[PDB]
Amino acid sequence: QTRSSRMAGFGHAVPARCVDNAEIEASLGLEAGWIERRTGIRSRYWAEAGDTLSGLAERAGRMALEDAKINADDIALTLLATSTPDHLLPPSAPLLAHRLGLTRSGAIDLAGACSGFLYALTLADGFVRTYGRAVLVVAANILSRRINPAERASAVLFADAAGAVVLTPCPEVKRGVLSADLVADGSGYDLIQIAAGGSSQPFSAGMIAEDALMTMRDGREVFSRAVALMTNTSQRVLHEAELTAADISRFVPHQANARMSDAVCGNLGIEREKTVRTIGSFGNSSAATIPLSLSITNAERPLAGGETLLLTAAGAGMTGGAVVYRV
Amino acid sequence: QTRSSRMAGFGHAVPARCVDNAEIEASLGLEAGWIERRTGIRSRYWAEAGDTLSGLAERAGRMALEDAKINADDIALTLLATSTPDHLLPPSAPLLAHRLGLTRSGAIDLAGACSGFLYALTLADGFVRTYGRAVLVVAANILSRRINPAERASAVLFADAAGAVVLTPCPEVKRGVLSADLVADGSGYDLIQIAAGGSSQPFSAGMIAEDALMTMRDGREVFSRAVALMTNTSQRVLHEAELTAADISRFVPHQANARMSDAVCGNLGIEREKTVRTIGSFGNSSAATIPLSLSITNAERPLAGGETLLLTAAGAGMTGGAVVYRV
Ligand SMILES: CC(C)(COP(=O)(O)OP(=O)(O)OC[C@H]1O[C@@H](n2cnc3c(N)ncnc32)[C@H](O)[C@@H]1OP(=O)(O)O)[C@@H](O)C(=O)NCCC(=O)NCCS
Ligand SMILES: CC(C)(COP(=O)(O)OP(=O)(O)OC[C@H]1O[C@@H](n2cnc3c(N)ncnc32)[C@H](O)[C@@H]1OP(=O)(O)O)[C@@H](O)C(=O)NCCC(=O)NCCS
Repeated sequence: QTRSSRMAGFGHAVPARCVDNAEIEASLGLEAGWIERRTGIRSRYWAEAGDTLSGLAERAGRMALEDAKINADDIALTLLATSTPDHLLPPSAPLLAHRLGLTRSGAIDLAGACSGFLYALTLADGFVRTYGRAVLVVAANILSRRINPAERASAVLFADAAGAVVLTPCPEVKRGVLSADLVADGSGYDLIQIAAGGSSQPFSAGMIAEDALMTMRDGREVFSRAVALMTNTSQRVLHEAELTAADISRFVPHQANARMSDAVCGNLGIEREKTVRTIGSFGNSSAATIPLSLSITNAERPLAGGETLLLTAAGAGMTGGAVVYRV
Repeated sequence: QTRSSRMAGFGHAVPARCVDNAEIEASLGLEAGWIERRTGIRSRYWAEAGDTLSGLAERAGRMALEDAKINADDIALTLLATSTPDHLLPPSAPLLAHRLGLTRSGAIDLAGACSGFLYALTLADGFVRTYGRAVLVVAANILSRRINPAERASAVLFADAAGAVVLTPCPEVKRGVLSADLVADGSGYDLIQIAAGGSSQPFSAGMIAEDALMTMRDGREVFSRAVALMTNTSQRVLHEAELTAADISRFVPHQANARMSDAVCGNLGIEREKTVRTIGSFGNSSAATIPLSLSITNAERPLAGGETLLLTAAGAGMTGGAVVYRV
């Protein structure tokens, strides 16, 4: 009797430190307006001393739970898509569920850079539909602690945020997730990478500091690959839902880079004016950007029944995905 | 038309270094037979220098694909449950799918300690039944590079392995995953932990080497909490599937500790003779244990149609789960 899922509540959260382009442009010896011109970012939020991923996730999640007016017993599963868990062990999701008082909820972390939220959304939808119970989906990242301040290509982009969606079970068809496409291309695995800390190079006393920090080895190759993945996944979820770009009420791409957002919009023939854009104030927080944008646009104009959303993302891996969701 | 998933193929792999109890006992200044008395482990496999998580996972994955006689184009999604990815970024799953030639497969890492494979299995079953496409589920860990060699409670248990299962879409009902129950208990989050490395304490020059390695802070408390979670999840999936333990053909618990496996069997009324037990040769490899045991038990005696499998695990988090699968 459950045939679909709906986004019943939305939330998002950022740390308090607001970091303008001008502060970063000073550190990197760049003139004024350099960052905004090349990325569309004007400011971003960065975590401060102590700030935890789970505490950030918790605030977005609590906001989404309260928005859904759902009792906390109703959450059967908590999916936390993150690249930056509190600890390498255990995963952060069980602590997130505990801090939200979700006493009947399972919990697991998903590592998909971003593409993590779209993967988590798709699998959560399949859970909601298979078991007929609600799932909380949170995406959150503290990328600021992974930024190599000397690497301009990354230092000007990445930001910290959390977004959350509550998925509840629905009895009716031809709504909810109409189509979904999840791709991966490991030929680009080394383009966005942290050298040290996995099992391939465990962290050791006296290792090179920067080996713990993100690097983007070829910013232009990544741009081209990411645009192709978001374009191609979007085109085929549209084809599978039997829609065109003209039927999408709101386009919510991963907020990698405004120039990249524009490129995808062009490739798909989607007006700039239908595209949710939050990178300007929140930067690129990887898997958090799409649920943060959904929280933002829903606050600005509540999502109305019959609206169709197109969500797409691409990330390190490489990974990519798209989802057509109908309110 | 798809109404269930079937485990169409199995695989497992381990590294080449065999570590007898005697070598670790000497290390810890322990009398002979100490480890086997208390854990039932006789030996375990550890990684050698240059071995990689993704390479280990690939060997298990390929054995599972070949056992399934499945064309690589059919794999639409690769789920890698690991705590020990090659790199902190990107996830290891896209590389694994790339090295296995799965050119149509998405890919994402799940981090669930363990419980990771049972979460992976549950969500993949939802994917299979929702989209009608095959999924490769791998669980793999190289815990040895995270072992604190001085900590007796963890150094004698943990091991390296990979296990893999090909889930294919099946038209018929009343088989496959009959019930699943996924739980989390974050009040025990600190019991099994790595201090440094996540976003809470990022890795730094000059930091205490110890902080990069696992610690189990209260083994007795872990033992009780994990036994309870495996017992309680197992009872409720049996109740949901309207089966008794006597209907279960093979019981396949997470291989944490033979004494813990004995305690769960004892609570549930399950014969030692029905329990798959691989911990004696393969140790505790977290999420890899259950699919490794499934591949072992299937090699010894092919899973026959009609057989009913009870799977259960608990882990750091706390996390836990149970699955009833009918062949
Ligand atoms: C566009 C992108 C490169 C972002 O980085 P960026 O803001 O452009 O930063 P860059 O320094 O690389 O931009 C190019 C700049 O370097 C300069 N530059 C680089 N190589 C140069 C060269 N060989 N000669 C001259 N100038 C060069 C460019 O000309 C330009 O600076 P300048 O005009 O002042 O000389 C892109 O990779 C991106 O946005 N990726 C998204 C991050 C991510 O992973 N998101 C997840 C989804 S993809
Ligand atoms: C059983 C468990 C405690 C670890 O295994 P273990 O080898 O039995 O751990 P211990 O070393 O504490 O066993 C008792 C021993 O510790 C010794 N010990 C520990 N602290 C001691 C102390 N303060 N004083 C005296 N002895 C002490 C006991 O005397 C006994 O040692 P001895 O027989 O040589 O004298 C348990 O935590 C476990 O196995 N957990 C599973 C691992 C896991 O996380 N699996 C994933 C699913 S949970």
